[PDB]
Amino acid sequence: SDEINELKEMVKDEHIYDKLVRSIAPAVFGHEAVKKGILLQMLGGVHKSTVEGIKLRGDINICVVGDPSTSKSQFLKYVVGFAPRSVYTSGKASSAAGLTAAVVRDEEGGDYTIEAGALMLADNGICCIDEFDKMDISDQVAIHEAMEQQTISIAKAGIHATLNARTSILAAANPVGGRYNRKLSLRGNLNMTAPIMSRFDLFFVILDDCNEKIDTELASHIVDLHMKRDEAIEPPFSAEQLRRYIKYARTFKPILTKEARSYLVEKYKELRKDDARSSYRITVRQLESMIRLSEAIARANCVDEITPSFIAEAYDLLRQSI
Amino acid sequence: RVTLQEAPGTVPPGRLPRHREVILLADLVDVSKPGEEVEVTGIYKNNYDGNLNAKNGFPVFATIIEANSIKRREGLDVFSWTEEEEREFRKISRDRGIIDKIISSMAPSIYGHRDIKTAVACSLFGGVPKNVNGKHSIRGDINVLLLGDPGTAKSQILKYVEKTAHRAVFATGQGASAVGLTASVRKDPITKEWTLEGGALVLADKGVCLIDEFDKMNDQDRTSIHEAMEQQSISISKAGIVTTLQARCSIIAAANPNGGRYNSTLPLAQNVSLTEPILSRFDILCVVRDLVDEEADERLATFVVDSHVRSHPENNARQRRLQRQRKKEEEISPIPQELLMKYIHYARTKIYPKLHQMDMDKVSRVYADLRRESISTGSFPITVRHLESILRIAESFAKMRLSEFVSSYDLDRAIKVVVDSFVDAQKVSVRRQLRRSFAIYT
Amino acid sequence: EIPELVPVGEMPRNLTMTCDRYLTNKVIPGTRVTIVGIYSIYNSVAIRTPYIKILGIQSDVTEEEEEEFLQLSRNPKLYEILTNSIAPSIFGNEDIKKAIVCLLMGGSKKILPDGMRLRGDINVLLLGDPGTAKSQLLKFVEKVSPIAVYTSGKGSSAAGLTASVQRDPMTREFYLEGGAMVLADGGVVCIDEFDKMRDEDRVAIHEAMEQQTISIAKAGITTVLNSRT
Amino acid sequence: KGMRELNPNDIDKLINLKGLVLRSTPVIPDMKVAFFKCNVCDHTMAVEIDRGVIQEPARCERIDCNEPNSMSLIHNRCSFADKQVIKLQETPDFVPDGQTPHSISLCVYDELVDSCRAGDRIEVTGTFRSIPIRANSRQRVLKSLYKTYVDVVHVKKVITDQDLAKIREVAAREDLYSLLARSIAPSIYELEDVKKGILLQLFGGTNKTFTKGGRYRGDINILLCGDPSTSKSQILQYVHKITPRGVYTSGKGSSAVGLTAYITRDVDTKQLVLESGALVLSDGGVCCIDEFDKMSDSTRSVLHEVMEQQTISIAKAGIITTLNARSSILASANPIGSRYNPNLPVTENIDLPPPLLSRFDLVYLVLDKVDEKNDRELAKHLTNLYDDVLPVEFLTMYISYAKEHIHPIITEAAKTELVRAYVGMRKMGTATTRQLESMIRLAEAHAKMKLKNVVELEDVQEAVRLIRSAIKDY
DNA sequence: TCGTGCTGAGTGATATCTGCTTTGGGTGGGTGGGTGGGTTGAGGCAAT
DNA sequence: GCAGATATCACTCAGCACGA
Ligand SMILES: Nc1ncnc2c1ncn2[C@@H]1O[C@H](COP(=O)(O)OP(=O)(O)OP(=O)(O)O)[C@@H](O)[C@H]1O
Ligand SMILES: Nc1ncnc2c1ncn2[C@@H]1O[C@H](COP(=O)(O)OP(=O)(O)OP(=O)(O)O)[C@@H](O)[C@H]1O
Ligand SMILES: Nc1ncnc2c1ncn2[C@@H]1O[C@H](COP(=O)(O)OP(=O)(O)O)[C@@H](O)[C@H]1O
Ligand SMILES: Nc1ncnc2c1ncn2[C@@H]1O[C@H](COP(=O)(O)OP(=O)(O)O)[C@@H](O)[C@H]1O
Ligand SMILES: [Mg+2]
Ligand SMILES: [Mg+2]
Ligand SMILES: [Mg+2]
Ligand SMILES: [Zn+2]
Repeated sequence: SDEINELKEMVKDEHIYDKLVRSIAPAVFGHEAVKKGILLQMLGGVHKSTVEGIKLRGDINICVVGDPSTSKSQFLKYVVGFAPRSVYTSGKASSAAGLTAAVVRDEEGGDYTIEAGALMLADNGICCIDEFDKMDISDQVAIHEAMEQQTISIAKAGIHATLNARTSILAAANPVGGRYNRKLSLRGNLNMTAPIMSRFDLFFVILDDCNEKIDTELASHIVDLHMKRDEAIEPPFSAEQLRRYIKYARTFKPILTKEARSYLVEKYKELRKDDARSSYRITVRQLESMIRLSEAIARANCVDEITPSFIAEAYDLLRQSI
Repeated sequence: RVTLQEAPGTVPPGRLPRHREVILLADLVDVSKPGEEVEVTGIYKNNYDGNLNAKNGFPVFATIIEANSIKRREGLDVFSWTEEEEREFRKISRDRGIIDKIISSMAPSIYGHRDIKTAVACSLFGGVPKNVNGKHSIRGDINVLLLGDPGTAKSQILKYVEKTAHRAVFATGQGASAVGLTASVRKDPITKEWTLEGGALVLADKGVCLIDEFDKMNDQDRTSIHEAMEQQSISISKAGIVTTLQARCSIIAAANPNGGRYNSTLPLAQNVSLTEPILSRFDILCVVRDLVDEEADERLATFVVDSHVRSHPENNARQRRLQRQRKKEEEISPIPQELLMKYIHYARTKIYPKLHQMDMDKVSRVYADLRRESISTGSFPITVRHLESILRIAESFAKMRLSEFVSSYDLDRAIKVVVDSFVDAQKVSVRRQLRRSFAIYT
Repeated sequence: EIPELVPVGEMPRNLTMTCDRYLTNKVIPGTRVTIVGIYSIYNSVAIRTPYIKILGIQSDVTEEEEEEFLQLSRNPKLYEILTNSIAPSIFGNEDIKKAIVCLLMGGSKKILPDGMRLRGDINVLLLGDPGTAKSQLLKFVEKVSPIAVYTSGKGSSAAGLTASVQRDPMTREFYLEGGAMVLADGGVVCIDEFDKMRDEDRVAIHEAMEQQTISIAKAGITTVLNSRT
Repeated sequence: KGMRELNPNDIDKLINLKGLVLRSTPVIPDMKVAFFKCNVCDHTMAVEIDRGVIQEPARCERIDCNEPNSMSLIHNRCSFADKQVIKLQETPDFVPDGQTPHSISLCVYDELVDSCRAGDRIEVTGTFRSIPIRANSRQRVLKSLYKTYVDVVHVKKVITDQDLAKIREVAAREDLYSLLARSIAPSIYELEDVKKGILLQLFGGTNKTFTKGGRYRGDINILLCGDPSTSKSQILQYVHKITPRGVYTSGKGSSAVGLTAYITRDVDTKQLVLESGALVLSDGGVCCIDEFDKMSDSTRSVLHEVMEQQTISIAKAGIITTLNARSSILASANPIGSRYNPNLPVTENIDLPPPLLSRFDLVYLVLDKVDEKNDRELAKHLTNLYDDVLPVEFLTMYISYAKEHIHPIITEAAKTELVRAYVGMRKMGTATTRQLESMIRLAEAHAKMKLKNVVELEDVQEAVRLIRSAIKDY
């Protein structure tokens, strides 16, 4: 009853959305878009199966690209230290196996068996990859079915099986060279090709722009972290409160309104027109991406119907990457 | 004796499966084969085993299930039909445009890509294998290669046909190997003599072998499939068990062009890394292209959003649920899926259409024109393999009507399919001339 | 069990058999046979290993046929009819048809007292673009010849062709097992997809056709085998 | 005695051995006193064991109950002792003509169990015993050849208040910085700034345990890139000697997997295990790399995570775990050309990606200019081989005490000017937050040297002074 | 008050008996010998 | 021919009741 009272008090506040955005990743300094993306990824989206029997994905993938020395890995470490189910992996260390189902001979047995991997232990959870670029091409294509189909099919030695890995993958990548090139396009900066980029729900490029005021603020904050230890960090919501509130929201299953459907169609048309006669950055996935983001945003406010405002906010989040 | 293991899905997240040994006595032997989902009702017995006591160090007893009945895992089988149903299929086949309904009723949740639907339906229905005095063998399977831009509803269609097909095996390019595609050797615990397992291709004989991310497979694995594509048999030599296995299955492959996108200017040769032989072996090559158009994108967005809203989890009691499910199914499909699943099996089982008499000169003229216009550089020569594919697709199309007479309409439609498949694969510069020359057929 | 009777998706089952006295050396591998015998069990929970005790062998394998063949040879267009029977279902390629006929019949053996015996067998190379029925020709050649082996170059390896040195598991002694050519001795071997075959296997085939006696005599044993093919 | 000089004459006599531990079995329980219980009267008695034989009773010792052969052994109530078997390999020096070194088995009981680890040099005193070997399990028959082994009775693995009073005296010395910088590398001549930078790496920054986030580690990374003939490798070896843990990995002699960790299997246990690579083996020490430029970028990508997160995560072939690699990195590089050309910028002369050079806390540049006096003095210094410095034995204790006890805490005066210093560094323009964190770490490390619990303005001033004058103040 | 011949009882030594292999695997070897048998397949890592 | 686990038979000893 007391926890329920606290939960309803949490919901009652009309500034919940920005409060959660501020609370996420308290150690890092003022990265609102990335924190919003992490929150929406944590909430997730509704997964559905049509009358067909084919499954529509309901998870969200986010890739944060930035120059070295920026606050990329801090977000990943926070997610690993906060999410219910999650694992941490490195691009160079990870291989095709381990990141997927592996076939190893049974202990005290002559028969082969399937050993879980990073994408299996993180079922219904968030998986973190620190250096996406450093991963080999052979290993990169390993996570192609798990990203969209959400299933892993292996036909190795007498082990014909079709496993399921319904995991959300969050990764951090460096540019092709040393620093992000403003002139070159996103695909130009990253060695990742069209399919992988299309699979990813969002892209958050972080630029270490130079400014006196924000430089002073960042220096003061980072020095305060080392001087005052933890008391210098004051999230609006404690970790336990945040993990309770997130748990509450995930039970809701929002639905779409008619005007919201028409508005979403209009925004997809706008995105396709903007990309312009092929579309390298926008595919049919992006429509489902907007749907998932809108559903997650509706979950964040604890409502069971998506108003056009949530769709507009999701479009703003998606358009930012371009 | 068989080894029963827990279903991978039922196992909690990332836990080891648990296995037992089941003993089948008289009247139950050879009732199941590896790779089946079964339900076993029997007596759970135990007995003293000295080896277990010596190993573990405690008085533990071995346990095994003495089977009393084995069943496969609505009813018993959807593919099975009754005499009453066989009368319904004949009535439906009498429909003037049944073929169009079958094509439309296939993957309705996907809006566009009608050429994909036609090709995949033809592959599912299959052809009629032919033998001539034991001297000439003609394959009846139809192979379809899917190629196009990243987001085009490619893998989902393969997943759908996996469910629809009677005996289907799904393998991904990355997660596959030749040993798992041909066979694996085991040691029999009783006779201690090496036996031989079945492979992915073998398990899908007289069915379909779906391959996703085909371009990602290694060269050796891609050679392992050359034999099954044309020879329709796999040869094995391991542990002195030299023998030949039967593999007569159709292959549907999906891949994305080399470099991540299809450059319409360049030909299909450079676009995909597959070698000329395998490319030739494919019958229908439905190249997919993702362009930008206002009206098409509006329609696609409307359909996708309607599909998403229609399938929301929120949107006798069992009979009412079935009735609403049927309402939606008829909403997107002119023919119910359940009827189509049995229709495919019945057509593949009981009907073997044959060519009685038909004006050869039509297809001969089409072949001559194809060769005349294919001499242009950058176009693969039109070998007789295209003429064979025309006949195979004609037989499959006639199978749709459950008619043992291949009429003219089916042959012209097959000509259209093959001509369009060839035309789309070529470059733009040659595409203009090819489209100009071919008007009656397309 | 016969390939036809094998149910779909299952595997051929084997059965051990025993013969004594005048029923030995009556069959060779690859011959269809009909067996009359006793289905008995010999001890090797409380199970027994089945086997068959042979009592009669009737394999599907005079002067009248000699007269018929002699009359056939008297036909004035024997060459043309034989070239017609070669791949009746494949159009054109008459020169390849005649060459395949010559290969099927082969050349007379030559032996010299000194030791230099010339080769008599014939080999042919078909090198054309896809969609030309080369594989169909090879299949027909395999079927027609009394002894033939159809092998895919990429499907097999150095062990498949020529010969490979292995070890007997039961006795643990190094022994030699022949390849496709050894199994094709005295017959014809139809190799398909010469290109995909590895270079080491290609040079092995080079030696095998050069001497027709695969020389693998080392590694615990010094045995050699003939590969006249 | 030598492992190759033990004869039958020396059986059952006290000998002294020295060797290298190769492998030790887990703890083995050895019975000391047996426990018997009568099945009839439930009477319990304890009997001793002599020469590995149980003095079992024929019948119950009670008078009223005398049922014969009714006594049973209660396995879980007998007293037990500790036993362990070790394999000792003779030192490589003793090998006469380069053959496989011999090995001798050892037995240790009670306290000496788990006293020597694998791969350690020990000196063991024990009895050179001999024991028969049974020909087969099911007979008393014995082989004529006896097994030889050693019964160990002693093992030796080869701060006082007075020292603390002595150490506290040095700290009062005004020229402590120069004394330590001159004693760390006595031989190297006129490299005071390089020595100072090297010294501050040994002390290290300050450790912080930090919930609501992640741990912050005060480890300093130094790069020594310059002209060839200058003393770079010499300093690398000198520091390698001082540090308690460290691996002298080189360029093109190490692999990506070799540095982090190698997946293998244990034959004895038949289980999947993983070994420790060069970086992991240096946990808490200072890693040393000689030829950084002559290293494929595939392996260098491993160091990205070590210098940033102080951890390595591996996920492959069913092993998903993270190994701590809390170590300092000290690498050296040589110019692309035969020498360093001042004209072109730094990013061109030394190779390495520009971003990587920013990760390093300090990046020195030592060049061998030509002069009529510097060369003269250097020649006079390197020829004498054919200004006092502290003995190394005391210096190691000094650094260990400082690293263990002291824990500086930043002050407000430090922050007030650290913000200024960082913003000024960024204003003149490469300069990123990593430079500010490096300044923090260096200021904390220097305070450790003087044994202070508060970082003062002077220490941070020295840190910033060192940073500007490393790359060099053109 | 007591001395000794008869009896049941229980070990001691000795008679027959089974067993004398046993076993999968390279820190058990090949001067123990193949009529005692051993017939993978995926994944990781150095070389390049 | 050799060692080990097992069961067989024969011999001798402490108790008992009676008679001296
Ligand atoms: N015409 C369409 N109608 C409906 N949904 C479509 C259509 N085209 C694409 N989609 C959607 O696009 C998404 C793409 O995922 P899908 O599994 O179908 O293949 P993919 O991952 O894009 O394929 P590829 O292997 O070529 O990368 C799916 O959700 C599918 O629903
Ligand atoms: N004259 C012909 N008559 C009949 N079939 C022919 C003829 N020429 C070519 N073919 C074709 O040959 C095919 C079988 O041989 P196939 O094309 O596989 O040989 P191939 O060219 O060696 O193959 P590949 O080069 O692709 O490995 C048949 O499907 C067939 O119709
Ligand atoms: N905004 C920030 N807030 C707190 N710490 C920061 C911030 N920006 C950078 N840092 C610090 O700078 C260091 C360098 O970032 P790093 O994790 O190396 O980025 P990358 O993931 O690109 O390597 C981090 O360890 C972090 O503690
Ligand atoms: N300042 C110096 N002090 C002492 N020795 C020096 C000095 N400069 C050069 N040397 C001598 O020159 C040699 C340089 O070799 P080394 O240190 O291996 O150079 P690098 O490792 O940079 O290739 C050393 O052996 C050292 O004795
Ligand atoms: Mg796909
Ligand atoms: Mg061929
Ligand atoms: Mg050096
Ligand atoms: Zn007792």
